[PDB]
Amino acid sequence: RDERLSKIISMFQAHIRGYLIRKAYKKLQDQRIGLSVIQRNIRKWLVLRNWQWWKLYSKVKPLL
Amino acid sequence: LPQKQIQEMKEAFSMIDVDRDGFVSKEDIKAISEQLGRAPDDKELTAMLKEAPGPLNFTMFLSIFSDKLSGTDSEETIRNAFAMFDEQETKKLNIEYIKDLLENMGDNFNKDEMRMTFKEAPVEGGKFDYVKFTAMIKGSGE
Amino acid sequence: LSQDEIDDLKDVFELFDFWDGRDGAVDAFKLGDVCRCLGINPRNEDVFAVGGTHKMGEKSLPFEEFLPAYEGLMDCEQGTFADYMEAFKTFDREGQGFISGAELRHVLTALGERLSDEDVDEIIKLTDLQEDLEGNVKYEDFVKKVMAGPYP
Ligand SMILES: [Ca+2]
Ligand SMILES: [Mg+2]
Repeated sequence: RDERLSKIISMFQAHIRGYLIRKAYKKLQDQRIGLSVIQRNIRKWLVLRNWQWWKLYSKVKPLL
Repeated sequence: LPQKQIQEMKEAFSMIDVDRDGFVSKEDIKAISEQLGRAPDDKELTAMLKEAPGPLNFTMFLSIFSDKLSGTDSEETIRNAFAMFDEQETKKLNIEYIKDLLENMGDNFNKDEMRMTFKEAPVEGGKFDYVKFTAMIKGSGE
Repeated sequence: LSQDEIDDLKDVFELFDFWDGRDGAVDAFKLGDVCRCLGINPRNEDVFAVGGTHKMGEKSLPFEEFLPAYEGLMDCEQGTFADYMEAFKTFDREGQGFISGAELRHVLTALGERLSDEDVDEIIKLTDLQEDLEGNVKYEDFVKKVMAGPYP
């Protein structure tokens, strides 16, 4: 009754890999939101940093 | 824009408005630029003026900034997004972890967005300061 | 497969696609992981059989290639409570429903498709399995908690 005990342990181990992934799921989703927020806002900054009006405002910012 | 900010642009505007007539011309921008350092080339001056639909008084000035400066997340939103990756609330991220996130995952940064982001970034002892970086990225620092 | 279940795989595929860089392909090494998010519990042996790989970097799959893969895994064989208890009955030497912490961690990391020690450490944490003063656990509770999953 071995091969069967071994097949049964593999299917229990299978349940466990399941539990762990599905646990991990909700954190991936939340973090997808976080990494998108970070990626799209850094890029707005990069765009702003090469906009001539910004470049101009940024040099007159000190003299005021 | 906030009032303090709207009020800051008024003062920026009346220094850019070199001839004080109340509009900003290609000539004003050039006079004030050449005054601050290397001026942009007149092809570039032409073009930033093409950004105002009509005459460039303060109202139209305010408005081109407000359009550019909107559609971006608050500082709290951006700081919390970073904090999702900082479970101990240490308020830093290891430098290698944040590069790996940005470059390799999501909508990947290319070498030049990577080069440019971290040219500016507050990094010390292998830790990226996302609280400070967020202020920098939103102007509550830089 | 049901349209709804096809929409549901759409939303998981997309989630995983972003995490190895958003380009409409998920790595074929995450093949099993996408399927588990959908509520099935295949063996690694099962997912290798429908084209799953043994390493990141090896191969990448677009949505319509995930579809038949998920379709065939859905009839993989899943273990029952009954079988689970009988298996763990074989390690129970005193017949009172216990198995020592070390024998548990030994059967999981050593037999079948062995999990890693880290995988065992984690599952024990999440199910909140605690040993008694003698170092034993009731395996019937563990078995019930693992099968009930993280949300519960
Ligand atoms: Ca991808
Ligand atoms: Mg003027």
